[PDB]
Amino acid sequence: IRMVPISFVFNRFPRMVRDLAKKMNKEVNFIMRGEDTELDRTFVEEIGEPLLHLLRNAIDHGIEPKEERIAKGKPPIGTLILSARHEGNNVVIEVEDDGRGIDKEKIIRKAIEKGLIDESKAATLSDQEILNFLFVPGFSVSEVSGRGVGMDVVKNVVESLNGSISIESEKDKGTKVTIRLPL
Ligand SMILES: CC1(C)C=C(CSSP(=O)(O)OP(=O)(O)OC[C@H]2O[C@@H](n3cnc4c(N)ncnc43)[C@H](O)[C@@H]2O)C(C)(C)N1O
Repeated sequence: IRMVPISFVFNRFPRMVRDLAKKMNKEVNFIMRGEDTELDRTFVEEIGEPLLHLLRNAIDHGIEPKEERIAKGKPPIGTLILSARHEGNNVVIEVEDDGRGIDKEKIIRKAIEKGLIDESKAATLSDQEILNFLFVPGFSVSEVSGRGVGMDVVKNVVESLNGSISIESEKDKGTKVTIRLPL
């Protein structure tokens, strides 16, 4: 069991982010931090596709268009950060964007409609719990893209390796997703 820098995976994404950024007419700023931290050849190879998902949404859905984005006083060029820091005995990766932000009450209104939870205990769940509703399958008939990137696939890889994904978000201030990994 042999460890190689997290550079191996991270370095692939910039080309993609640029690619994906250009498809939806959005200019983005991509920052990668902590490339030197190291994980086992296994742990690195798995997370790429999971990480790739989290990046895409930020460009795709996280970062606003210039005209609407320029209005709020935030700089016109959105910023996307992928970082890995070696803290303690756990390896944590984070992806953050200065984006629209996930509207937490939209997730709460979806859990009630679909019966995941009833409304009167909505007060029970914590903000941290609300976004976990992004992890139920099919939270997202006539038409079906035979090809589908789901959020859970990520939750799984993380859960696969004894690891915990998390989502923190603040409407119109941005969202950040975090992946803690052991050893
Ligand atoms: C109606 C909608 C959106 C659904 C589609 C199919 S949906 S399949 P999908 O894989 O896209 O669904 P996701 O499992 O990706 O969840 C995406 C859900 O989470 C939140 N969200 C996740 N990351 C976020 C981020 N960085 N910034 C802000 N919001 C984020 C989003 O507001 C969204 O509501 C298509 C593309 C046709 N379409 O126009």
